[PDB]
Amino acid sequence: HVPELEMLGRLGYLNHVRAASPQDLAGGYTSSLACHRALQDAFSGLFWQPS
Amino acid sequence: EKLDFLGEGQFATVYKARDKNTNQIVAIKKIKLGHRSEAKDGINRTALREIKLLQELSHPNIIGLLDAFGHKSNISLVFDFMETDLEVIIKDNSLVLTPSHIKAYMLMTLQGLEYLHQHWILHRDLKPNNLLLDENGVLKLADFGLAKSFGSPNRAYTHQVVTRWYRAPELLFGARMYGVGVDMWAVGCILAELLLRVPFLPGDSDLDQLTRIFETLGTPTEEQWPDMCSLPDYVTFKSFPGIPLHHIFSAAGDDLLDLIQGLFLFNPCARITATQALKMKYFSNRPGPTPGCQLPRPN
Amino acid sequence: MFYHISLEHEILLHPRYFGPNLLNTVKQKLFTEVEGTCTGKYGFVIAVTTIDNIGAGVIQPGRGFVLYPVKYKAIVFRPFKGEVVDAVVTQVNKVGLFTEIGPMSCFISRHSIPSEMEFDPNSNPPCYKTMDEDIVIQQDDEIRLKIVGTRVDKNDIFAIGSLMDDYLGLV
Amino acid sequence: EEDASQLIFPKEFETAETLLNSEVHMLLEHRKQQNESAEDEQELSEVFMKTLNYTARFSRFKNRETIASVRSLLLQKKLHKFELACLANLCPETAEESKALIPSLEGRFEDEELQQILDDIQTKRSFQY
Amino acid sequence: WTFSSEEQLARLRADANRKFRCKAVANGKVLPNDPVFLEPHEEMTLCKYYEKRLLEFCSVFKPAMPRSVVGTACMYFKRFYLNNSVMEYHPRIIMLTCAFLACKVDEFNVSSPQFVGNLRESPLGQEKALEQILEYELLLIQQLNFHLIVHNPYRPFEGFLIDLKTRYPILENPEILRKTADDFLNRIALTDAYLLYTPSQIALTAILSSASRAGITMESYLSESLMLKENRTCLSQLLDIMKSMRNLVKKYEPPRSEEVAVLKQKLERCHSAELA
Repeated sequence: HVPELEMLGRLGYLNHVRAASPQDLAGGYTSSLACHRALQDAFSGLFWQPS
Repeated sequence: EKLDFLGEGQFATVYKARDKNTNQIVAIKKIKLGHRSEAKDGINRTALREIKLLQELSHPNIIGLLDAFGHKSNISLVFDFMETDLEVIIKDNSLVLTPSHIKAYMLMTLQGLEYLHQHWILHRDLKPNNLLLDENGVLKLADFGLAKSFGSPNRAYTHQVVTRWYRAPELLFGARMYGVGVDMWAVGCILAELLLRVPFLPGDSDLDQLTRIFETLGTPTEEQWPDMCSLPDYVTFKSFPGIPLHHIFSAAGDDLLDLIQGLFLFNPCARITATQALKMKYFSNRPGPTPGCQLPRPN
Repeated sequence: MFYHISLEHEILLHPRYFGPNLLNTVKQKLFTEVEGTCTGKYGFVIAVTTIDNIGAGVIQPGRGFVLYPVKYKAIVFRPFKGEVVDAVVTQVNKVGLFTEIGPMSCFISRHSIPSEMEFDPNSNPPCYKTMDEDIVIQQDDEIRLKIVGTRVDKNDIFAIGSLMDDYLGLV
Repeated sequence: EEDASQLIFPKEFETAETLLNSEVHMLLEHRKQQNESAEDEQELSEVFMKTLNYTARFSRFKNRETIASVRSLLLQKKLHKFELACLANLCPETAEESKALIPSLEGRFEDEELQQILDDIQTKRSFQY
Repeated sequence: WTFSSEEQLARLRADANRKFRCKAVANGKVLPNDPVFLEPHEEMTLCKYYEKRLLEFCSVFKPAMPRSVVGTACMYFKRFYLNNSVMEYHPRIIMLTCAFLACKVDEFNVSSPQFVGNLRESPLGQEKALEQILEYELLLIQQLNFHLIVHNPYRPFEGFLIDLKTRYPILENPEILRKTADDFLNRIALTDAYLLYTPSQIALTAILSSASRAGITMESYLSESLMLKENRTCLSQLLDIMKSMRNLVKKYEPPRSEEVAVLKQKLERCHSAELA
């Protein structure tokens, strides 16, 4: 980047709008229920096991 | 306590001022930064690992370090003083001649890069002047303003960095991954500059630098350097063959050609490193290098 | 000038000439067809380097033969106006010198010959010698000329040359 | 029209790779090995024997990697594909002789750098066989 | 940097709380021995709630933050409180100072307004937050004892995945074993296993832990060799370490919602009482 001052211009403008439409979707309880379903399927899956 | 002024630099002005307590001469390199702005980054951590981790690592081929102090705005560096550099030997001043003294330069340069690669440290700032010389003639580096701690995998990082004169062929195209060949590319470029005493790669930006390198070394083919068309940022040029390296340089022995060819290899996975370079037939002959006493110094 | 580009020509194969390996039959026939010929766009095809790609079999009504668009890369030879190459003297006549550059025939007019090397019809072997007998240019000699004008014709292309230029003679 | 003195080339022969005598003689030598160590059943022709003999009559190189080295130094300068083969196949001696064969060479770089370029060509030139 | 065992960390952070009490009593402002201060056992909850919130702040960062950048800020929050208490320095500014001081050395294209524009408040309130970071940015450097030799477990994690997809032709799908292993490295990051173990053996433990719970149990992997195992040389000094890493994750107490709201109220009374 560039030091000195300069950056004080659009400082507050970028703070309000960071990215164009941020990917903030709650598809699975704040993106956390899908992590629990993947762990449960590994403990009891289709792995062939003896008796 | 200001003493004398030297010169400027890329992003830091060198000041020759004697520091306190320690009687050694300190060359303060003040980095121009900001402090007037509110939410300002101020100090950049690109040199934080330099003035905090260099005190632990001790090596003769690596520059020293004493203390460090600052406050966002003015970050005064505390480093040992050096006599001259390497650009003054070739550029402008042409009276200082080194008859068969280049062997001592590459011998002390590969040892400094080998010690940094062992601790997972890359010197991503190679340019024909960092090789600082002291009174005893000990070849040491300059500053670590672009160092980084890497590991086994190689991911994407910064681009369009490093001095445009000494640029790796994989860095000009904007490749996301890299490796040891980044620091091993400018090793032969500095060696090629001390032979003919002329700029070996006088190029401009990333587009002009590709023309000078390819017209002299060649174009990476499929058998040479694979994986080339898969990169998005790619340009199609002419089918450059390859100029030999034993006719461009006049004063060059047979053992010297065994090292220059291995350093200018377009394959980073097959490029020679520092351990295999010191075990070649060039650093094990009759013309032994000089310790540093017989090496001349500029005016 | 010797070049190396890619050529594409339609090769017709006889229906009886198939054999076990159909790809080997088309390859052996390609070397005995396009070689030795010359075109006005590519040049004199000498030999075929490496076969690139071979097309499928195109069948058209009224023509029992089979077609295979075989793509390859063969060397050519197309002279240009202003090329300076060597030649071999084949015939010497009082009207003009007859030289040939490989499969290409050249021609040198009388006005392009200096007055020193005058034709001598006295001796049996025709040659162009000077007055002081310095150099002798006779049959089967290595000389040099400059191409003035090229011309293509079936296979034996024509390219007139000149001799008045300097730095020539027996090289 | 086409002109080799002013580099007036058509759209088909503008970026084409040029070949010299020893290069064509090397590729034609591989065809001769396919007739001696295999022969198959088909015979060649007299044109192949006359072309192979004409290339070796004016050839001056031997090794494969040596030929590719001559075409390398003649490319980094502001030249052309046609001027590259004229300075590699004929193998000029002096710097003034190079410009006498190419009319478009005088209007380029000076003779101070051209003398160093011809030093590598004369070094790799096989004087004897 | 690694230390030794859990008993060593039980005395380093305990002496930091008693060190601040020596300067708060000898002043005549706060009554000695009162519930106003925070107990050393109560500081464990504050070191877990703000650490989990720091992980969520890095996930919603723009653009895509690298893996080693997230784990870098977690190493600065633990080594700072080894010599200081949580009452003198509020964790609200500490977790933002450690995150702002851990996004440059990894060669990431980021500027000053890009890191600030991430909270959910007014733009004018974000300007005062960085002004207090400068007062703690210079102090955070001196509190690290000049120790920046740090290595995140996400770096050697990509090296073990190549050995499994090459020596074992069956296990050729590294995308399946990647999601089940990233969650294990995040749970162990909240404990104290980074300052007590080698960062090279942490990535190896996540491979055997995520594979044993799925069914595919490698029995010949321990008999092979992969660059001196990135740990020790003997085989007996390898099973006792992996069993201790999973014990800290199972015994990890999550931050209770009924305790964070109480500790934050008692912590604000010390900062508003003029150095207390």
